[PDB]
Amino acid sequence: GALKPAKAIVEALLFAAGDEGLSLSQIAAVLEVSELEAKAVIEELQQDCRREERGIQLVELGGVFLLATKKEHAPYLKKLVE
Amino acid sequence: MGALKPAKAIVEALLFAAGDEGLSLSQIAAVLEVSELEAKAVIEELQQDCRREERGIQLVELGGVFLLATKKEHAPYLKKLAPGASP
Amino acid sequence: RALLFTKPPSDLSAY
Repeated sequence: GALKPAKAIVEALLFAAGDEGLSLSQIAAVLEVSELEAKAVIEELQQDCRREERGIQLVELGGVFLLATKKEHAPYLKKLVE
Repeated sequence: MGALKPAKAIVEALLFAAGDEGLSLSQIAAVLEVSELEAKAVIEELQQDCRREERGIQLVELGGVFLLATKKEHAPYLKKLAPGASP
Repeated sequence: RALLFTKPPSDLSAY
């Protein structure tokens, strides 16, 4: 499974970056791969997160990628501040 | 079609939002409104899921809480890139 | 010194 560890690196990186995320160039730069490659990997991890058993989604806003909670689980997150 | 899939996703979301402080068994079970035994089993499955090679976050336990953290094998990459640290 | 990175808590917000 030749890109599994790569996809894992991307997940790890986005998770640590927080809500400010990371651009394609930063990701491609850390992984030392082309932007086209990084993109393929980012998109595949995005597809994986869209499965129902995942509680986080990967999104693109303002030319950066970031992980965030899925908003369908919001009523449980309210129940956390309380 | 898996009855605890949404339960598992909620646990992931909670821990994700919980951040470096994490959450205890009790806190997690109270939010889901299940028993602690039920919650434990869900947490355990999620922990198993995270152990897969393609996953870069893992579910660890320390200081009485569960929390999400990166895998140590990935540190060389994460160092090229505040954040919160656990060694 | 095995490094594991955590991330800060999310938007506590209103919720």
